[PDB]
Amino acid sequence: MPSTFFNLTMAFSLSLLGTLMFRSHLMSTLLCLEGMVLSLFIMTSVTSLNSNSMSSMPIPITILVFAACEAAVGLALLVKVSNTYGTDYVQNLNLLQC
Amino acid sequence: MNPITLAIIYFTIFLGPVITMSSTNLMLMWVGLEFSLLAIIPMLINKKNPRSTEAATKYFVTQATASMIILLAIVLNYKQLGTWMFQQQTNGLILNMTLMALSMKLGLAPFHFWLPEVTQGIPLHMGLILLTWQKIAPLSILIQIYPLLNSTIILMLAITSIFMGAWGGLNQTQMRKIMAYSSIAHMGWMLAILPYNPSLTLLNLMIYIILTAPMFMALMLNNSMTINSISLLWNKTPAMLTMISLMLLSLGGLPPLTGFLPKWIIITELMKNNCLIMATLMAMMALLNLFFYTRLIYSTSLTMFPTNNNSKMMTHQTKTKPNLMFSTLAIMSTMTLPLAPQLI
Amino acid sequence: MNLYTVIFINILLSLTLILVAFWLPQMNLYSEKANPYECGFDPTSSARLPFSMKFFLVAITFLLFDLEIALLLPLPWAIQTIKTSTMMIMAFILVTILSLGLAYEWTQKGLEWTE
Amino acid sequence: LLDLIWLEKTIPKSTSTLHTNMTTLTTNQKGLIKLYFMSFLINIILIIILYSINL
Amino acid sequence: MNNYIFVLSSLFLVGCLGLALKPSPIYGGLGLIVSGFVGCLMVLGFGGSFLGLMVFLIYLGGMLVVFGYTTAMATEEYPETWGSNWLILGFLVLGVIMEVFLICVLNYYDEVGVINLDGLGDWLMYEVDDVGVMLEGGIGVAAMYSCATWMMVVAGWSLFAGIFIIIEITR
Amino acid sequence: YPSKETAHWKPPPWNDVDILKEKAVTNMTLNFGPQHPAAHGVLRLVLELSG
Amino acid sequence: LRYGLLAAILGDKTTKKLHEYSRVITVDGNICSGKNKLAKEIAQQLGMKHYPEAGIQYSSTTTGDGRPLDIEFSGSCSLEKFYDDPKSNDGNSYRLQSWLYASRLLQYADALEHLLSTGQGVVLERSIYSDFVFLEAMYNQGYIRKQCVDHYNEIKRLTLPEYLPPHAVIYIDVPVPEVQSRIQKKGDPHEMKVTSAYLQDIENAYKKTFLPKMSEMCEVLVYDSWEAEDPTKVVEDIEYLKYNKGPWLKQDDWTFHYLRMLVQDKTEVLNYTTIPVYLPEITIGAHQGSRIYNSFRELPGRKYAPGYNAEVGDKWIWLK
Amino acid sequence: LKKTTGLVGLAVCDTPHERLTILYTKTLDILKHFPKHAAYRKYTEQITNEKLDM
Amino acid sequence: KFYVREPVNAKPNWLAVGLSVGASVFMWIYLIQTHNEDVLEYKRRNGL
Ligand SMILES: CCCCCCCCCCCCO[C@@H]1O[C@H](CO)[C@@H](O[C@H]2O[C@H](CO)[C@@H](O)[C@H](O)[C@H]2O)[C@H](O)[C@H]1O
Ligand SMILES: CCCCCCCCCCCCO[C@@H]1O[C@H](CO)[C@@H](O[C@H]2O[C@H](CO)[C@@H](O)[C@H](O)[C@H]2O)[C@H](O)[C@H]1O
Repeated sequence: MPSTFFNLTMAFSLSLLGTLMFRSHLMSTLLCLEGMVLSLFIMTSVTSLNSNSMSSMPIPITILVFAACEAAVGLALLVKVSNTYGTDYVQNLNLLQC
Repeated sequence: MNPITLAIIYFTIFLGPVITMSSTNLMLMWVGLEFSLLAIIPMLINKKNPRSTEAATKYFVTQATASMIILLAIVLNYKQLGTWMFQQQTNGLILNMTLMALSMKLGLAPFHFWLPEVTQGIPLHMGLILLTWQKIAPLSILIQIYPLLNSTIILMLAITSIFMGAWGGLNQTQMRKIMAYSSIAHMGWMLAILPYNPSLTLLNLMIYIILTAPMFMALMLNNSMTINSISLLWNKTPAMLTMISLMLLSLGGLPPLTGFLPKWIIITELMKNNCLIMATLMAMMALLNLFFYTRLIYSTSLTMFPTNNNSKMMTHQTKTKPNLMFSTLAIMSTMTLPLAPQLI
Repeated sequence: MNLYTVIFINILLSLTLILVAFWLPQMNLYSEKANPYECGFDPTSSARLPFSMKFFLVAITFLLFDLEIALLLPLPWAIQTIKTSTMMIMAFILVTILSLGLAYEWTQKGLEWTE
Repeated sequence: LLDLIWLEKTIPKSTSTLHTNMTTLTTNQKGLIKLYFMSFLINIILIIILYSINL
Repeated sequence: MNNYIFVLSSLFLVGCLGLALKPSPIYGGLGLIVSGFVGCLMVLGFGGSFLGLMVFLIYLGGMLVVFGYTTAMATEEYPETWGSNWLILGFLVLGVIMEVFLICVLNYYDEVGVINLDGLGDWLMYEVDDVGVMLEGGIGVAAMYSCATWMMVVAGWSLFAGIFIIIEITR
Repeated sequence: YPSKETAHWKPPPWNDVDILKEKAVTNMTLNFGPQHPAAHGVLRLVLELSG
Repeated sequence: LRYGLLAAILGDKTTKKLHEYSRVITVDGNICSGKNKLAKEIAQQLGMKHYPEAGIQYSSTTTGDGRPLDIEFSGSCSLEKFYDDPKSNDGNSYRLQSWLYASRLLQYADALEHLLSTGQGVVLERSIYSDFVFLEAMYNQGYIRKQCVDHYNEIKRLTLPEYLPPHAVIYIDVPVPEVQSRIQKKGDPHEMKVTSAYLQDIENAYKKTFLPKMSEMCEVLVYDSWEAEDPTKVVEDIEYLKYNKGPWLKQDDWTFHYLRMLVQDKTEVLNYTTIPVYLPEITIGAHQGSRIYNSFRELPGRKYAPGYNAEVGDKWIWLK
Repeated sequence: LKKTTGLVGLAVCDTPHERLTILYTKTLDILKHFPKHAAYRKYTEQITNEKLDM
Repeated sequence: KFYVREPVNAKPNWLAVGLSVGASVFMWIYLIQTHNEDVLEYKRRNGL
């Protein structure tokens, strides 16, 4: 358990780091968010299985559901920005500077 | 939007925060946060203009990152204490990360660069929701964990945001961005007094909401969105100038107006707790707010700006837009100090 | 250990067939043979350019419906409950809400491909 | 020399200047999410460091 | 077998590292598929079953839709892989070696703590009901139909509202 | 308060609508033939496809 | 009840009322093209409502007493002064043009509101779509400044996109020599000073922009002078038009509802015409504007709101 | 009333007599502006008058 | 009579007015009864 939790926390940390520093494509940022979602779900799953707490196993599934809903919203926003600018580049998202 | 979408979307925006403040479980508070986040975005992107889409994307990315950080805090607290609520024994880093991520959600500095842009992009009638209704949930999450927060971190964020909002207000000509910066400053006060006595944090939240909503409806009246544009109310709608002046001054926080009561009471509590340096600095820097509100007052009410030929037809045509709630909130926000003891 | 063994055996079999296919045949590599294929004429443009997806809305809707599938997949164990009435009511509400969402999307032309 | 010049420069105008300098220093942001999230990252690191050193 | 779980977690870390480095979305999806598989395996090894399989299923579907979206919008004339960009390659190797060295450092400073490479695999499972029957994670999850109906209500509402929100965002 | 950078900044549009440089729609150009099972051998149908 | 989301839910659906002759026809032509006769006759034969061309007094005539107000309140722009001196250094020309554009916008909003409410059709004499011809002609002649052109185009960009275009346009083509002949015959002392160059610029703008632009979406018919008479022929053509082309086809109840909500509030309609772009021709000084406003807000019936003016003949105020 | 016309795209006209009278009269009007000697005028007027009479 | 567009608020909405006045009188009656009851209960619980 301890080593697994350490590596999983490091994985979430790396995915958060990847989200915080961009790299042009918004789709990649969405994927990094989705990876953090994966890591958090795994954390919860292993914690519950370790503790034999079967009343908290309803909660990782809720995590997945809500993360899926937000990911769908993100994809729709990607579609709209693409319709606006021709690409998904985050550079174009600079109008509101003024 | 068709009626059924309006019903469902507005109902979900209303539901999210209610779940957050009526949930005993951290995962359910997170569910409320996600409800608000998901449901607001379609209202933001309702216009479907290039600026609107970009504002919605900025909001989405920032809020999603904040929610994930909060969820990490929840999961680690679970790993530690086998429960879904923060306890006195909970690791300090978990609470630090929660405060940090809820700060990002709230828009507090130095995570504040996102709020001005989104507010500028989005229309006024949704700017009101963004700067009023969407703060209740995160601040509730903090208030439910107030005894465990970190005084150093909270005071640092609060003073940072006071300074940043005050400085940012000056430069901006846009009303939407000005109201965003005012939001930042008032939230700075709210969080400054949160760890010591959350009742006054809630008092400040109430008064700020009761002052911002009237101002946002005032802007909606003529869709004003710039200093120059609002300068034409002496011609388009003279009646409102008096209350607009009073309300801007109150938000600034002059004594006779209500706006004093939040700042004065918060300074009093901080002094009781021996927070003299931070209290002094915050009070001092809360005067740039009065400056960049007084500029607006000068532009609108005390001086008469040049008008256009075509405003004559605006004069000719009739108007039926100001609500009863405008008058109620405006008076009850700018003429209530003598009832202050009952408020606190 | 059995599942790992059999899956690794399958992997090794497939990879061995590939390696034999790549190291047994006699080869002759030249530019015209290697260049891409497009009905006997040269590519007017590379295939990496944007390719509009005319079913984007249905594609996203698939995500949410699959998560609904996830929410429903516990039913075989759920039915072994004592609160059968509660389980029935909850499952009925879930499926009816699924149906209403699909019906609204249909009536709103979500499933009609975008041109 | 004093009343119309030096006092105005020292007390009012110095303050006015400094605050204008600070607003023009802070407000003008290029408006790009990449840079904004880089700053958020620096906040992340700073909070971590403060927590660690203060123990 | 002693190093089974630790190896799986390290592979998960590497897949997440690649995703963070953010190659083209196609390689991002491939990396996340591998990471989802490894995470499902970790959950399976920790006594789970339904949860691991569910993550794998939902993630396969999600990456399918994501790939479809990438081919249409998130595309470039020359997509960049992990190895194409020399900085990405160098930092991939740097991250791998850095994690190795960090593992060693934590082991040395805390001989028993976050990591116990000596004594690894000795604490995977803590307790098991030897003679039980109803101990399968599917039961706990299905509890949403009886003891946690609030969870079901909120999640179902989330999906329902998602339908309308998505339609009106894409209008 | 204009500064070095803010000189090139311009006032925002009155209505939020912003005039944008046109995004030319570049349909892909497929070669449905000559050698296609449905081209009957000798047709270089230069299809211009969107999606 | 004010038309709102509530009424829309409970009924009042526009598609429930639309009919075959519920259209938005625009009669257009050069000056003295006989537009008014044809407009009235089309409206009468088709059973629709005719809207006279917007003048400098349109808002005053359509609001309050319905009596023409003073020019100081109604724009301070004089068509006669324009003709007498078109390059006057008091900027009357562009003031007149902007006022006329705003009044045409108001008339268009009213006609669209009428169509979407009663379901009846509307006939109009020129409109915001056709208005740019006069501005282009003034600019080409040299009466207005390039900044004024910029300003007008900006306002049109802000306003025009919101409203649906007319169903059909009916352009009467009459050559410039005969335009001058008709103007001489009409014998308006100030109108007789309009120059042939000005008339030809109006005609060029019409043909080379408006008709090509309108034919893209609306149904455009062109009648020469000899065909213009006998309006019954034009009514027949309108009757056997088939509108498969235009933004109108893709509307539905909810789009109509949002358009109705926009038009119903005349303030929102005219909001962007008052953008604070400081152009001297339209800009008014604080003192003059204040004087005009104080004078207006004490005219008989214009001090308080429509329903609360006790002087004109309103009562039950203490309860209203 | 005819339900359909065999030709595709050519839809049924409810008021055929009115439409025909209108079109034929319009043609006869536009013809007046041809020179009176025009062979086109003569022939087209004969044709149109015949069909209008029918 | 004076106005061309029929004044929106031409005659009072008797319904809205009657509701407002009735609510006001009901509120005053309820408040007075409540104040009397509160005084009586305060005396009852504090021995006059
Ligand atoms: C001990 C504590 C008490 C002392 C407190 C002192 C605080 C006083 C603050 C006064 C601020 C007034 O701010 C005032 O802004 C106006 C704007 O019109 C400036 O006005 C001036 O600015 C610049 C000169 O620098 C000129 O280009 C400009 O044309 C002119 O108007 C004044 O120079 C400044 O003084
Ligand atoms: C301890 C906190 C105390 C806070 C209290 C003091 C409040 C200070 C107010 C600062 C803002 C004053 O705002 C003041 O604006 C004027 C113009 O309006 C600026 O002055 C400006 O004038 C013109 C442009 O207008 C330029 O030629 C000049 O170079 C520029 O400086 C001042 O430099 C700025 O200081």
